[PDB]
Amino acid sequence: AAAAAANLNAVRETMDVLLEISRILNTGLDMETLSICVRLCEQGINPEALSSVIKELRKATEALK
Amino acid sequence: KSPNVLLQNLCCRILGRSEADVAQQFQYAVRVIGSNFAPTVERDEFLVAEKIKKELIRQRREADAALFSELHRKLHSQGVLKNKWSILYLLLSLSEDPR
Amino acid sequence: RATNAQFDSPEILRRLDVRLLEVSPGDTGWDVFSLDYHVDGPIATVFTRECMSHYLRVFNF
Repeated sequence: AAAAAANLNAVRETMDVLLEISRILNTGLDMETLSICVRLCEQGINPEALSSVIKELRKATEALK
Repeated sequence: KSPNVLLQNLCCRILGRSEADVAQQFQYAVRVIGSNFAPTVERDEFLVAEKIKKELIRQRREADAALFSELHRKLHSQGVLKNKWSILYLLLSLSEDPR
Repeated sequence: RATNAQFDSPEILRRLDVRLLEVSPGDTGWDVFSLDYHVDGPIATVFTRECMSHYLRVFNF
C-alpha cells in the first residue's frame, strides 16, 4: 500500500547504491546486469560459481562474433 | 522468478542476443550454477566489507574508503536484501585496478 | 647484502621483509609490493603504529 511503495522506492535506492559500489571498484558489470545478479542473490546463489560464469560470458561475446 | 529463466535473463544482458539466439552460454550457466546454488563457505557481511575497504586502498584512494562506509550504511538502513555478503563478494571479486 | 647497506647494523636489515598487500584480483606485483619492518618493545611507542600506516603511503609515492 504505502510501506510497499516505500519498499519499491528502497529497492531502486538499493540498485543505485550497488551501482555506485560497482563503478568505484571498476567491475565489468553495468546497471542492466546488476539488476539480475541481485534477483539471483535473493533466492540464494554461490558467488564463487556466478563469478566463473561472468568471467566467461564477457569473454564469449567476441568468440561468437 | 524461476531460476532457469533468470540465468537466461543474465545471458541476454551480457550477450546482446535473443533468448533463443544463445543457448550454449545458457547451457554453460546451467552447468556451473547447478548443485552449487548455495554458498560453499561461512558468510558474514562484515569481513567482506572490511576487504572492500582493503580493495579501495589498493587503488590508492582513501576518501572512497570513508564514503563506502556510508554506502554500506544505506544497505543496513533499508533492509530489503536477503544476502548482503553474496552480492558484495561478487562485486569485490570482479574488481580491477585502473593503475 | 650487495650494496652499501651491508655496512649498517644487521638487525635492521634482518627485520625487513617483502609483504604482499591485502586483497588482489590478478594484476602486477607493482601494485602489491610493500615492505614491513618488524619492531617491538618500548620504541614501538616512538615508532607509533598509526604512523607506520601513514609511512607506507609515503612509501608508495
